[PDB]
Amino acid sequence: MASRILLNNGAKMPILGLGTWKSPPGQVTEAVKVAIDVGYRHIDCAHVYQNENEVGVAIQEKLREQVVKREELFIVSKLWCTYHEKGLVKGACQKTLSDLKLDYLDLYLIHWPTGFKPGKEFFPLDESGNVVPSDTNILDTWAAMEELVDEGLVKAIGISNFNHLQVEMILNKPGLKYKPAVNQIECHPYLTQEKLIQYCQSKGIVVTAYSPLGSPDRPWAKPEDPSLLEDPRIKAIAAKHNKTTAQVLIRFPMQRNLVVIPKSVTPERIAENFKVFDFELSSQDMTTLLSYNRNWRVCAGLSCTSHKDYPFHEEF
Ligand SMILES: NC(=O)c1ccc[n+]([C@@H]2O[C@H](COP(=O)([O-])OP(=O)(O)OC[C@H]3O[C@@H](n4cnc5c(N)ncnc54)[C@H](OP(=O)(O)O)[C@@H]3O)[C@@H](O)[C@H]2O)c1
Ligand SMILES: O=C(O)COc1cc(F)ccc1C(=O)NCc1cccc([N+](=O)[O-])c1
Repeated sequence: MASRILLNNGAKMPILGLGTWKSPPGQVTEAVKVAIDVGYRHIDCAHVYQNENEVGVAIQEKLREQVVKREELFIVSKLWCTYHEKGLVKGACQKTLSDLKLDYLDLYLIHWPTGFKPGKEFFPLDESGNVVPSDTNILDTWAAMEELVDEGLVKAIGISNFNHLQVEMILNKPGLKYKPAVNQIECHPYLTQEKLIQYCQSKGIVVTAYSPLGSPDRPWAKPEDPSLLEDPRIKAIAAKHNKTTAQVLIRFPMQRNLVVIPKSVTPERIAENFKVFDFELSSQDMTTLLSYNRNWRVCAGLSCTSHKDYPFHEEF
């Protein structure tokens, strides 16, 4: 298992990265420092996570310490929904760059296909509680992303939470200049994503799997929800391989040619989650894990289902 996957922009992306959604600002600097110290070279970020400044403190310290060189790091962020208009994209990217202490991103993603009204609120609401959409579509937002490549702000651009028809829309964009390098989507044994993964891979788009552990700290968790880390069937595969359940859950997408971005702020788990390059799941293990699909989403976006561009009506 090689550590990096070749993107369609010619750059290599580490297949294991550290997630940062929900990482508290007072803990994420140490989390990222530990991650870099134990071998991580890819950090997944976003402006909407409200902790990019603190992630950046860690990156800058490790660069200053010469633990790593900038060229060895692969830093990803995402354009939030209230910045889809063409005149806001550059400033949104530049705020992320400033916060992260960087002069370029390795990858910048459209975070969700849904554009929302610009303003201070990340979810602008009407008086009846619906999110207020923007009238800027995925194709004009894509053109604005392409400009960022041509200005040197980002090395690669991609998409996140795009369904296959939305991916196709960009691939079919009149005058398309750069194809999306990555589609970052939720993926784990309860949401196995066979259809969307094969489509993206067939087009040379690399898929990153988010919430690979089932996001046990998601703010809307309910006790009745299924739990990957506690599933006895997955625990049994882990025991057979003398690994933890989390390690199996991280290795699983790796063997599907996916990138995977488990989140932790716990030093011992950050280190544990990286020790996944020294064992192999069998084909039978892989097919068994795939069999657990139930189309269950951590990020279902139920408050966004009437948006012209809500992604999860379509089968995939
Ligand atoms: N593009 C998108 O729309 C989108 C959406 C969701 C997520 N993401 C990205 O994907 C990342 C990962 O997804 P996620 O944060 O939803 O959840 P996740 O990575 O599936 O799970 C994180 C949770 O698992 C715990 N954990 C981590 N390692 C563990 C281990 N070895 N044993 C037991 N528990 C462990 C963490 O606890 P501690 O931190 O307390 O250790 C935390 O509660 C995000 O942080 C974000 O970067 C992107
Ligand atoms: O979107 C993520 O990366 C994780 O989830 C969130 C993180 C945040 F910091 C804030 C909000 C979310 C969140 O609600 N994310 C879900 C979401 C957002 C936008 C649009 C949709 N949609 O289905 O169209 C869904």
